[PDB]
Amino acid sequence: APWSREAVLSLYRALLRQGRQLRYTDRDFYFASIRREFRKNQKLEDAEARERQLEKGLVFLNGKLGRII
Amino acid sequence: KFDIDMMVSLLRQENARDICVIQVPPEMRYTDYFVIVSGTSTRHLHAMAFYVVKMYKHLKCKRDPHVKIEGKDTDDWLCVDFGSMVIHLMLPETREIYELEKLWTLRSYDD
Amino acid sequence: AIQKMTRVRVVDNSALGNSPYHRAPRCIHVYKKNGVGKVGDQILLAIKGQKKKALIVGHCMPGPRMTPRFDSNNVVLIEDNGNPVGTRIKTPIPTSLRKREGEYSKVLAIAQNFV
Amino acid sequence: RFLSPEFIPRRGRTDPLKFQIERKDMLERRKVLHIPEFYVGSILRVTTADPYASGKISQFLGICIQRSGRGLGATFILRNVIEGQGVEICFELYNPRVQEIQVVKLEKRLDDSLLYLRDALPEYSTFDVNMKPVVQEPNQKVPVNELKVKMKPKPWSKRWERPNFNIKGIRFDLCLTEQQMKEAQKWNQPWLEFDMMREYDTSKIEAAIWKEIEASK
Amino acid sequence: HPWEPGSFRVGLIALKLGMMPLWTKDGQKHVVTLLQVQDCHVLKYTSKENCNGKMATLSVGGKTVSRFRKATSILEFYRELGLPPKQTVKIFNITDNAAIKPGTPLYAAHFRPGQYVDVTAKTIGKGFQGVMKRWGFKTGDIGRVWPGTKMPGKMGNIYRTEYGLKVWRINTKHNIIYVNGSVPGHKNCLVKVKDSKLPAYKDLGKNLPFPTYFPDGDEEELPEDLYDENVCQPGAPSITFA
RNA sequence: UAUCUACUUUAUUCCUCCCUGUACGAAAGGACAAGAGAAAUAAGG
Ligand SMILES: [Mg+2]
Ligand SMILES: [Mg+2]
Repeated sequence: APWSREAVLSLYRALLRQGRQLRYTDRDFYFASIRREFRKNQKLEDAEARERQLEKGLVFLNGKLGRII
Repeated sequence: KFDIDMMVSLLRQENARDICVIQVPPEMRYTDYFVIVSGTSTRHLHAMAFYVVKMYKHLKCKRDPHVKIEGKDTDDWLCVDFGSMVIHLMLPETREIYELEKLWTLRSYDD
Repeated sequence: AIQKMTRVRVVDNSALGNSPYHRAPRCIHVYKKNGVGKVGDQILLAIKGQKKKALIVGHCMPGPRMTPRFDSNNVVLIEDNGNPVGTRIKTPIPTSLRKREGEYSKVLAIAQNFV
Repeated sequence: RFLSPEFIPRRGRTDPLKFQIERKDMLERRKVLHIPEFYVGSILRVTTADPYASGKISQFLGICIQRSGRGLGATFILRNVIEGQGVEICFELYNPRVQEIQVVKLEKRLDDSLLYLRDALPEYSTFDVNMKPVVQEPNQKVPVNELKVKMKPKPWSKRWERPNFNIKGIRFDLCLTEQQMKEAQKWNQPWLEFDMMREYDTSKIEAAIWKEIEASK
Repeated sequence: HPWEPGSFRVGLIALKLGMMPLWTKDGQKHVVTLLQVQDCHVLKYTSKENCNGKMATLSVGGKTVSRFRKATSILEFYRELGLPPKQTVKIFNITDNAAIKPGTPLYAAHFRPGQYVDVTAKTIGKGFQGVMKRWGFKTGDIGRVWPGTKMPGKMGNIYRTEYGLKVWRINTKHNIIYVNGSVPGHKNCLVKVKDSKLPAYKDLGKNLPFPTYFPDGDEEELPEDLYDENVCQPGAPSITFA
């Protein structure tokens, strides 16, 4: 129902690997905010919205629209 | 100088309750650094506002413009803009409803 | 120039704006000495029998040169204390809100785009 | 040869020395910044510094819909719709906070002023922001794009039907009645095309200006 | 003499060429009138004793005009003086320290950028106008209309002075002064350009050349065009606000 | 449908900011002045 299987957890762990490269901010509120972006959203959704939210996960990973420091 | 490092010094020296900044890329021509920070209450956010304008005003940068604290009368929100950066002192509930951390990372990719 | 009685195209994610209503939202008061509002002024506004403060984001009469000119009277709602009602603003917002004296920093955190 | 309209003065009883001075400053700006040939149909993208951002620049793309103004203070206003919203900006051509003016699609429309695009369908006014500059060949006249647009209903910005406007880029047949057309032919002024004292001949003006151009080189 | 604190110097008479924009380094337009100095000269010096005024006076005239169209007293005046006759002669109140010999050219670089200046000219005459255009509007026991009542009548064609106008740029070659904002009068009108009387600007005559500017002095000659510090010159790189 | 008299070119204010959150008070409180701004009106272009 998402774009694929491995891609979702790949982007997840990739955001965590940027989560340790985070430098200035409270990293646990950061990680809890990653949770609330992923826990309450990625449970019981239609297969189309899975695509769009993994695409905003893609863009949130890349950070050409800004990056958390 | 008064950099974002100095801002981290001012806010962790105040012990701000919650910190999350975004480096705004130069195309989206608002600012460079977008600080989102919460505190205890109106007294806390208010006092740390007067603290950071106190330290910027007292610190350096005479030729740079004096900076007005916005929303002194409202309770939950407070915001202060500089040359490079803009800080938003608010409440984490107010943060929950205005969801700014999503916006400045997802410019067209959110609600 | 957005005076009294002008029809107003509200740009918000607000409940008051995007709710359908039989009357178009129109201005009632302008908070200047002359009753003429420009980009970055506060007005009273009648939405659904509810008067409400509002902030003018771009109008249709031409201003200075390098600034933009819209094809409607785009207006963002605001509350009495000064924080806006809205959550997202879709239509582009001029950067000319930055220099003016007043509550503008709150609104510029909300814009999708900037013109 | 293409001489941009800002160099040709409007007639008037001002002194030619003042335009000597203005043209001197205009060419001294045209050393630094490259001002290209563009008409009133062409799609432009302009990079400007921002007085509100700290030395950040910006890009606006649209249609040049008017080339008004003469001299150093001359403008062009370009239009685009984005986010379901129409925006126009008056750009001063010699304001030193403009960095480049790239011509995406050099083309001439049927009219000299496309202000009627405010009342056309928004599809006739929308453009891609990241659209690529189409390549023109060096030695050729310009593509005169004709496109009789479609108009939104009757309460327009101005009565474009009236023959004082001389609008050519309208499919009037779709959006106007024959009775209202024949009503609009009341304000015709057929003599006005035929008087020889209203005709401002810019020919020797063009000569002295092209020796101003060559002498600045 | 050198400049003493409290002394006044000469003004000018200039054509109004027209207007043009001028952008400063902060990216703001300033509409600027050009004022060409055409054949300005000092015509007669009268001391305060012969004037019976409070101060000495210099008569200065501009824009050479036909000898075939003047009264013979005027032609005798200019004949003895040794000049072709000027169109207007304006009179400057002046201290003894600034008194150039009658018959000397005044140039554009008498003023320098940064200096503030007052300009007087006849306003554009609108002829007989009524109350709505002239004054901008529209007792019983008083059986008469007070003096100075606002009524229709001849509008314009009167001397008015715009006070405190910044000089932005002077062009030494063509003798142009580029002054801030608007000056009274139509194009090609003659204006009287003196240093400003505004008391915020009464002491900045330190750096101004005190009798007048003399190119004949040959000391450290001037460029094409003096600019004020804040003026974006043409030919400078396109300005960035970083 | 104007006969007579008379007549027909005699700079303020608000807000912001700073000084200063100093003076003053003892805490609460909290200046002036002068300065920069942005507005608005009037006056003159
Ligand atoms: Mg209209
Ligand atoms: Mg009486």
